[PDB]
Amino acid sequence: GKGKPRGLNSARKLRVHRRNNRWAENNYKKRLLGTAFKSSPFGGSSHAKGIVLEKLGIESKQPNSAIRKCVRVQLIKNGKKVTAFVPNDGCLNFVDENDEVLLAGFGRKGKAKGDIPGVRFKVVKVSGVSLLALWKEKKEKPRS
Amino acid sequence: TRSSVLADALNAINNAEKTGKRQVLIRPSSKVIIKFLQVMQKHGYIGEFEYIDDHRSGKIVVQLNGRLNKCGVISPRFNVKIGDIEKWTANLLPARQFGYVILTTSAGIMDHEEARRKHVSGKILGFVY
Amino acid sequence: VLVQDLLHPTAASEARKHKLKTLVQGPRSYFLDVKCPGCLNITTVFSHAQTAVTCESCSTILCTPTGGKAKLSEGTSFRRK
Amino acid sequence: KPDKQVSKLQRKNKAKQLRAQRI
Amino acid sequence: GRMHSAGKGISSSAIPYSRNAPAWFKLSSESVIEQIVKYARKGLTPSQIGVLLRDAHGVTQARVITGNKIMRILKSNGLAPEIPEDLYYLIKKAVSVRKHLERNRKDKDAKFRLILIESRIHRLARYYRTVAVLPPNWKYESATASALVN
RNA sequence: GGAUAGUGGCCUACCAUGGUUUCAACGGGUAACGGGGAAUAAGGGUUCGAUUCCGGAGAGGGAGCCUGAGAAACGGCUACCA
RNA sequence: CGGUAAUUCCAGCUCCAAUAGCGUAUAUUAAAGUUGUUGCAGUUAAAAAGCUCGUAGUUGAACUUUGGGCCCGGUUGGCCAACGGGGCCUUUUUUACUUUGAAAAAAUUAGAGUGUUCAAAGCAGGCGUGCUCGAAUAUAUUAGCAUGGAAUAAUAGAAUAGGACGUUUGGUUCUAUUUUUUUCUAGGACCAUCGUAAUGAUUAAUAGGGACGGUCGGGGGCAUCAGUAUUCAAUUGUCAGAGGUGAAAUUCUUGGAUUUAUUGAAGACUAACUACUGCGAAAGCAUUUGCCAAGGACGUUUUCAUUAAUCAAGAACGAAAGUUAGGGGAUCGAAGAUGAUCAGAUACCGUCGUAGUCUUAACCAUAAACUAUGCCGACUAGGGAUCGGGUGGUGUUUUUAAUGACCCACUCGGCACCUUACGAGAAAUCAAAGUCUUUGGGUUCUGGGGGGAGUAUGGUCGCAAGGCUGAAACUUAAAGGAAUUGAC
Repeated sequence: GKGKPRGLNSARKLRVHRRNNRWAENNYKKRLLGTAFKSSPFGGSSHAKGIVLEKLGIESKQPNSAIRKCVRVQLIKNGKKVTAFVPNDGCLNFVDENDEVLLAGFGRKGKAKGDIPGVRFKVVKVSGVSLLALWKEKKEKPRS
Repeated sequence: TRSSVLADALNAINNAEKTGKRQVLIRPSSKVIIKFLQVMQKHGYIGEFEYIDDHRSGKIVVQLNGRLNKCGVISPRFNVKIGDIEKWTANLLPARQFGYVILTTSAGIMDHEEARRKHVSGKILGFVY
Repeated sequence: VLVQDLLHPTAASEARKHKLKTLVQGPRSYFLDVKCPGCLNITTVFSHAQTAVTCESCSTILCTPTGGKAKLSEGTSFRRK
Repeated sequence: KPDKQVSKLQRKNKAKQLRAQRI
Repeated sequence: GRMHSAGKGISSSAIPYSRNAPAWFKLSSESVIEQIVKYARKGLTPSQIGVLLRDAHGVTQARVITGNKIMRILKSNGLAPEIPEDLYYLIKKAVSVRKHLERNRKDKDAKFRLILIESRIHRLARYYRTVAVLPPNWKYESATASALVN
């Protein structure tokens, strides 16, 4: 019964069978193939730094209605091109082209978050100062 | 293609007990079956039983008294070290203070409590409670 | 139903079961003494014979085979042995 | 058209010659 | 169940419980051993000999009247065949089917049945090599099998 | 037989045709130095170990060698490549 | 959530949580019985391969010293009771497995001692004011070593005896102390005769193979026979329409259509009987007779003696359509050529017709190839209908016996049905889809949210059409099953 061998000397078939079936687990397969090195923009790191190319607004998905604020960024270590979200409303005035920004993942392990189509990353720091400190008026940003 | 004569015998006893019958017949017999029943009889789970000769491995008729909850076989007969006996009893028995695991050892067939007094081990056969 | 004696079945119920399913197995065929009308020579015949058994004294035939029991010829006399 | 698998050597070589450009 | 079909039949002999000769039987053991050897010289197989003694004489079972089985009695007298009789009959059947197929190449059913017969030969011959009643490297093959039986 | 501190296709001459494998050889990959160990655990497990101790390898890349009980040494030498 | 009337945005009050700390990103562990040995799922939700054979692998029925007496006897409990152990009597080859022991560096881990002011630590420290206790112990898979046991699971032995004991009497051969070329003598092996013995072979599986007997079937191959019908053709009587649709037109016809009568040819097919019936591995199989070879079930006081179950590789067969070459070419008919384009039930119809439909010799290997349910084995359940075989009856009829047909009782095997639920399930429902948290009879295959996609790429098979094997980037919050109630 139960469709699997029970015999006392059947250990070889049991372990070989498990190896074949682990390839259906989604995160197991990612490790063993090394997908994060060969592809995806951060080559497996938690953060990356880039140069701002241009400023964009993204229309939210229906049923919500908003024009959300984003930037195009080129990553320094790869040259790959990416779009990032800028949190906290008026903070978009703190970023301008050829600024240098630090980016982080948008919390969903490579999926897009909420209303925003195709945006996977958010800005953390610009020109070496954190956006949270600027928004709360705790520090000042030098131009260049 | 009977792979285990012992497995068939205890399956027949379970099905009779569940429906409330007072007797059951099992075919064929073997030395191992007799030894297993004698242990069950010692602790009071079954009445007397009788063996019929036929020149062809015989038959047994068992009297049932309504005390048995379950009996069963473990297959394969895993090797058991003395330190392991405590794990099998935790998995198989319903409480710390009744029921038995049954072993074959080179000292004979016996329940797990006798094996501790004599300080022996071997291979697991089955359980009763 | 719930209580019955499995060791002492009644003779009548035992007689109707299939030969392999009685409490102990056993055959239900038997042997016959047979005499032809001519000779004195008795001979022994199996009740489910497959061969056409002749007499010993001469090539007169005593039985013929069928799908089951053998058919004894006309004029023969027999006794269950 | 065929899919290509990166051997250890050509993996090593490409990384080396990208470093040269940076330098 | 059957080895090569879905059949489930249970028909068989059922030998008696008693292991000693019936009270009405009264020939000697030597008498019946002489009969057995007599038929073997005439060319009958152990299966055929047993049938004749059962229904033309009183002999219920030769192993009970004498001490021994018919096959051993023949071997003790130099009458043993070169190959066992059940293997012999399988090869005989295969030859006759293979002959039929020489004329009737469209008979797809016969072609299927031939493969089953030959599987039974291999399974049986492998057994006899292990207990060494056949010599090692004895092998069935389609061409020579005809002469082996004939 | 030569060579070695010494055994051995370690190397040479003559001769034989062998050796491994579905109980996975051979080939490919590792963002792979091995182990004592670490994290999380009802039990059974899963993941990690460049890094305080033990063993191995290397001194930009390859090759060669002197002195010496001990090195194919690099805070010793010689040549080529960068 | 937010379109003024904001419990969710922004600010002010108040309140909550952790607190010298609190939040975010990425990886990994638990949650996850969503990787399942313990311990999942595969009728309808993802998932049983068209079918059968078969090598590696995994797994495999029962049986051989059992019982009974008599002493010693240690531990625990209140002399005596239980539990452990030894001795004696009664006819008295090779492995796996398990116990014990030696081994497995220190640090780390578990853990004994000790008021670092407590603690994380450390290995110290006490006592009179010279004296003195310590720096324990355990664990550590597998492999190797030594030792006790003999259940379970394997392996070997006496059958052309060539066997055992031989303590019975010859022969050959080889080594040597001692005490003196050679003998005695001690010890090797081998050959022969007498003699002793209970002289030496487990059962016969409601496992399997083989023989035999009377049967059974729309199972297969080759040959042969019949039946109407359809189309066409030749004769034949009569005289205007015939066909077809919802309606009509193209078409055929006074040289006679359609209709009637007598004959003939060709190719295909096998009505009614025909069913909750039969056979085959599946695909599938229906007129008669003959030949050839095969098969299940039943009967059996026949024979052999474990010969078995499932199965990667590998192999045979595989509807319809389709491909290559020859034959045939009635009917129907992808493509193609044509008639009408009017009318909402009859909205898709009429005419002609190529390939094909049949057959021979080679290919292809797909189907809702379905019971949408893998094979082998045991148990839980009862009744009378039917198909095949057997047994009994003082039974009916054919006839004065046998046989045949029928009736009643019983039994083995098969396609189904009705009743029943200890049970199972999300439910519909289920004699297995039961004997599963009270979780283990043996064994093969497949699945892991929905798309991208049976796509791309590599390989292999094919004349071709195509078959088999078979991804990822990226994208998304559902897609899906069963069963209730009932708007305009």
